[PDB]
Amino acid sequence: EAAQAKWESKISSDEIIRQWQTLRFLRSRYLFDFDKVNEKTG
Amino acid sequence: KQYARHLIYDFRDDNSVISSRLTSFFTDQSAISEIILLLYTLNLKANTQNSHYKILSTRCDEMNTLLWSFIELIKHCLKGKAFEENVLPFVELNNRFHLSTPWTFHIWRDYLDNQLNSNENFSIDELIEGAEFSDVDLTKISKDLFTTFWRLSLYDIHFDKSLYDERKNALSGENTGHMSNRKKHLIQNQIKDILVTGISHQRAFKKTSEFISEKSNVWNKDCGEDQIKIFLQNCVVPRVLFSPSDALFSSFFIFMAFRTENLMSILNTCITSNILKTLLFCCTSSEAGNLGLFFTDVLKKLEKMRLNGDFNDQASRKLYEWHSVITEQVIDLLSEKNYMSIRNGIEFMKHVTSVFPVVKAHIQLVYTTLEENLINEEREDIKLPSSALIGHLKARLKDALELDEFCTLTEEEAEQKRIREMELEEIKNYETACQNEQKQVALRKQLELNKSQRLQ
Repeated sequence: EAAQAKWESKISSDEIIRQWQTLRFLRSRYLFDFDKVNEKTG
Repeated sequence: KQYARHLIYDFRDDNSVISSRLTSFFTDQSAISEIILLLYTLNLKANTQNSHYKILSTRCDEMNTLLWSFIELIKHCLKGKAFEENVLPFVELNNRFHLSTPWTFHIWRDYLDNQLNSNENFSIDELIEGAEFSDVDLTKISKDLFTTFWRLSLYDIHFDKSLYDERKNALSGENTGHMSNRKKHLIQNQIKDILVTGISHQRAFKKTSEFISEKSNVWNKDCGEDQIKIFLQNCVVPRVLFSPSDALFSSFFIFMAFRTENLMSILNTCITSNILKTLLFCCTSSEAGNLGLFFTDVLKKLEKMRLNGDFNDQASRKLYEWHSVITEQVIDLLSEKNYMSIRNGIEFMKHVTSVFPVVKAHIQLVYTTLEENLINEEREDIKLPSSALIGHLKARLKDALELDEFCTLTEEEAEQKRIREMELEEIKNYETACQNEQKQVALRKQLELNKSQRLQ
């Protein structure tokens, strides 16, 4: 829940390897959306 | 089972005296359940350090083979009461510490099937024994299936008669001579053991096949699409990513439990909601190959239902509607960034291209997109299966392929088919004889000017 809480702080305020180190932990609860929620797929 | 290890050099039962001496060293330290919890969190601590990029993708996969292959040494030696006193109980492997439900059931599945086949009064003991599931949400999932999906192995879902008897004619085939009386005593003693194990497989297979049908009346009564959505992410897809032997189980079970009107609802949902591009990004080399092995046994199990059996005509197009999405989902992944989304993409296509050729249009799409990133940029020697894959996609391009035989309604494409027919009538008038000079665009260039739209 803190991993989404850093997203709720980031919007209100390498890179890819840190991005791969946060999608491997969000494939338990928030798996089905996977659209553009944390950042952009590109 | 024992003969299959003899082919892949998995010598367990050969050296049982050596391996049981080694396991006793880990018990006098009282540290078997300390190694497992150490090798687990060191796999999660590797999602905190930042030294390099590709090696930290390998070190996450290397601490996954080491933990899997350590459990297989525990189960081989600690049999009986010794397994109970060393490995911690299932209730507080999910409460005090926090292990994950694919990993928690992998240790405690052989024990919960030996006790269920020992006594039937023990059947009420273990299923009451359950702890809090803080990883997945039990609020609108049915525990009549969530416990039932995680408890069964592939031993009581699939059955064969062929491979049992393919060893019988082969063993007496090569062994026809006069070498000893002792080996002929043992070869006969090997033939008798396949027969007793074959019929005891059928006893356990039949008690499970009736077990699901007495529960399948409940499951196919409340079809919420969000209730399938909780079923998909919490139990199905974590079991597929786990292991190749647990990827085949999620393919067989979904066709034995559910009914075929509801089965077209669930597999549509995994296709329609585009997650296959986002799945293959956050996987390693091994976890991408298991997701290929799941899809190659859905599409193979569907074209036995189309060729022999009958689909409806809109349902036959619903098969080809899934065919057009999956190629658009992978070509957007075949052109992505530096290493991760291209290494998984070729690894996914090595298994699935057994049953690839369904559509004539789609193979020439994925074949040409292999040729663009060999011109854009190359960092490592990624070409060494890419040079192999381009041939086996081309050699099966020309076997048997048609789109119009199986799709009936084409509102613009048949009107496109009248266009693509008449231009070939002129080019054979152009090449052999000559009346009027008319040079047109070839197939390869109109694909790429269409593919640059399909990428965007």
